[PDB]
Amino acid sequence: NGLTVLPPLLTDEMIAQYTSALLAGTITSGWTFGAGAALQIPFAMQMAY
Amino acid sequence: QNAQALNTLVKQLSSNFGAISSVLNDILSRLDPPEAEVQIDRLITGRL
Amino acid sequence: AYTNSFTRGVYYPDKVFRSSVLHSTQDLFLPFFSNVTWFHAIHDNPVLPFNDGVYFASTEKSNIIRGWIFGTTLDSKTQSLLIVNNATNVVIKVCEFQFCNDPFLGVNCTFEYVSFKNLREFVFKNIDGYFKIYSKHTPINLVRDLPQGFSALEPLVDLPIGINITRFQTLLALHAAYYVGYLQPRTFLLKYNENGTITDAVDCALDPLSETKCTLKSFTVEKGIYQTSNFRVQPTESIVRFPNITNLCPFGEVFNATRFASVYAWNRKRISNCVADYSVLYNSASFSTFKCYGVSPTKLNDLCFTNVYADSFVIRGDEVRQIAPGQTGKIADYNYKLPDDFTGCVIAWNSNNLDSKGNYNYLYRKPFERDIYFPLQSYGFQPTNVGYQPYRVVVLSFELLHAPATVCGPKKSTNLVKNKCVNFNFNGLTGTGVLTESNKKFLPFQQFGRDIADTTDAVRDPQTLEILDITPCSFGGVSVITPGTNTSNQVAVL
Amino acid sequence: FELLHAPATVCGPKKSTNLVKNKCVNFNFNGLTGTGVLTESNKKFLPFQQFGRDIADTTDAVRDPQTLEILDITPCSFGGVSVITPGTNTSNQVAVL
Ligand SMILES: *[C@@H]1O[C@H](CO)[C@@H](O)[C@H](O)[C@H]1NC(C)=O
Ligand SMILES: *[C@@H]1O[C@H](CO)[C@@H](O)[C@H](O)[C@H]1NC(C)=O
Ligand SMILES: *[C@@H]1O[C@H](CO)[C@@H](O)[C@H](O)[C@H]1NC(C)=O
Ligand SMILES: *[C@@H]1O[C@H](CO)[C@@H](O)[C@H](O)[C@H]1NC(C)=O
Ligand SMILES: *[C@@H]1O[C@H](CO)[C@@H](O)[C@H](O)[C@H]1NC(C)=O
Ligand SMILES: *[C@@H]1O[C@H](CO)[C@@H](O)[C@H](O)[C@H]1NC(C)=O
Ligand SMILES: *[C@@H]1O[C@H](CO)[C@@H](O)[C@H](O)[C@H]1NC(C)=O
Ligand SMILES: *[C@@H]1O[C@H](CO)[C@@H](O)[C@H](O)[C@H]1NC(C)=O
Repeated sequence: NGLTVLPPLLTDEMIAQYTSALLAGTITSGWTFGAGAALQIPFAMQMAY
Repeated sequence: QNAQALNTLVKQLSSNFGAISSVLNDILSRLDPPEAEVQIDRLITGRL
Repeated sequence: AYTNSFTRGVYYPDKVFRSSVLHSTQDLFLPFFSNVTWFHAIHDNPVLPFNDGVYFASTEKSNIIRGWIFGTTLDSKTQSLLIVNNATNVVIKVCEFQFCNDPFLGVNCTFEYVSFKNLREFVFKNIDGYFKIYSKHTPINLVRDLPQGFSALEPLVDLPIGINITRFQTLLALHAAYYVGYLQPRTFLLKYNENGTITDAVDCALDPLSETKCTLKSFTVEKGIYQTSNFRVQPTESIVRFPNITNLCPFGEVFNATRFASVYAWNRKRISNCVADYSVLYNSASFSTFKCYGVSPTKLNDLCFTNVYADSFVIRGDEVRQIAPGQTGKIADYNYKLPDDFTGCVIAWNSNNLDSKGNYNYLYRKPFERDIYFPLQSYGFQPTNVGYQPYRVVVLSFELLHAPATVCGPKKSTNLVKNKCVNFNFNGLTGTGVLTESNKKFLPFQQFGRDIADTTDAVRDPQTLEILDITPCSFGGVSVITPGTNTSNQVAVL
Repeated sequence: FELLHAPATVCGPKKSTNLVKNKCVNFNFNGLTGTGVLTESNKKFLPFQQFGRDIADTTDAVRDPQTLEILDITPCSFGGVSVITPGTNTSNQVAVL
């Protein structure tokens, strides 16, 4: 009837890559990747903070 | 909710809105322009 | 020889003043960068088609081109518009002129008027009998071809000649090339400046960036992706299908009957399994009235029915008006009632020269009810009685419900083409799409299938009982990917 | 009858009046009516143009049919009117904007 659906710009694969990056950052650098550079930290120490 | 919104929109095409028929081609194949236009305006108003 | 029209052949479309506005208009303009035929006048005055209209242009150094002839045969057999400019006097005539075998100028009339270095552009169009002339004269410095550029033409003359123009010819002064370009219904965007002079233009159907300028109402386009249009595939040929029946419907047995029934006991004849030619009944001058409430009488030839019924009886002349949906009265309410949603036509004629004598055989008393101090009354019809004369009325009730059609009019079928986009007509039901083989098991009584939108999903071919699926031909949004117009005029299309 | 907005050649039986500039008047130009202030203008109508139009398709300017000069039409002054008031439980005095 003229009704169509457009695709999203970011495909499910691309979203998965972003959540992967955010997760990898969270695990290996804590919050430092949010503020600036991802600064590696032993996970147990990250938890201490 | 989005599926329901689209299904509702499509189903509205079956409505007459006061016209002799919801089918546009059936109006055009049966009435001359001076009369067909009236029936079509009823469908346009409803569909718009 | 041909040349490039460029951006020439735009005119001020109306006597409405505008300024500093990007206004848009639809009129018969020359399409931008299309070809125009190039004629020469050296060491060439053929008759050209006029089509829907003409841009004309010429280049001069010595005023060789002095006139035009417009008509169909240009030979004194029809009226032909003649325009001639000799020295300082413009002459316009529309006489049935006898033109030469090869008209030139050496160095029953309905109208008369009397008043390279130079480019003289003109536009000729012939709308509802009005010959509209726009033109512009401008200095040039170019011999080889039409100068490239833009400047719009004012309207100068509008002649109510009423002449059917299909061909035209020019007139040359012999001891100056000219161009002929066909106008088309192309929408434009026009840049009116501060003075109100159109200083730039964008043909809508030129190219996808021009569609983008038409969509944004702007001569400048920003970097992005713009939904300028919807691409839809067109059909190739039409497909017409009807049951291959050659029997003709017995209308003569209804309309030319020896005797009509009384209105209290009206007859109802079934018409089926036949070809119904309604042109005979409609074109016949014998009817006093032929009023349709259902469908228009000229559509009856294409359209067809599951059944048609003819309700035949005699009434008094002034009561003809009561046989209609929505009417009330002593006949409409008491002896012959139609549905207020009645579909069909009421046909009647007087029988003053047939039933009248006095003739006392005609008696009168829910929709389509036959109701077989009394309620019963009758007429004595005499030839000396207009509103008191007898009328023979036949009401044709048509059932258009989507079901197998037994009554289909005189239209020949065509062959059916599968897997191609086609304009189809199945028993009067029309639409556009791709007809394919299907696995939809219609039950024997089913003729049409439907979708959620109440549109046709599939049909049963009326000649060969197989089911065809109807899928609309591929379509979708166009979009134009473009950088800044300043960056580039190049574009890409999705 | 051709009623397209263009110079009129056949006009109905009706006497003209004098034209008054820079005042709010009820005008009628060749059958085209409206209300507004008629002023002198610098709008260069082309010889074939009789009426000008705005975005709303309303008349912007007209050519006087007796004397071929262009008059701008500016609708007569208008605006919303607001009443500034302390509650009526304090005072019935108001100011008008
Ligand atoms: C114009 O003519 C040329 C040949 O000179 C041809 O190649 C071109 O396709 C033609 N264009 C149109 C739009 O007819
Ligand atoms: C132009 O042609 C007309 C006849 O149509 C003729 O009477 C007239 O003398 C010619 N030229 C001039 C300059 O008068
Ligand atoms: C003028 O028109 C009439 C038709 O009304 C026709 O009979 C007559 O022959 C025409 N005159 C000439 C000179 O052809
Ligand atoms: C308008 O006309 C004037 C001359 O009267 C000219 O100087 C100007 O460049 C033109 N273009 C405009 C301002 O639209
Ligand atoms: C009735 O008979 C006339 C000839 O007198 C004929 O022209 C007409 O078509 C017939 N009507 C029908 C419905 O066949
Ligand atoms: C169409 O013609 C065929 C013969 O080719 C015949 O068998 C078929 O029954 C006809 N269809 C109808 C609906 O009359
Ligand atoms: C109106 O009258 C004047 C004389 O006062 C005349 O010059 C002018 O041409 C007339 N206008 C029209 C449109 O006839
Ligand atoms: C408003 O007016 C009423 C009298 O009708 C009075 O009783 C009340 O106290 C007043 N309230 C205020 C806030 O002025």
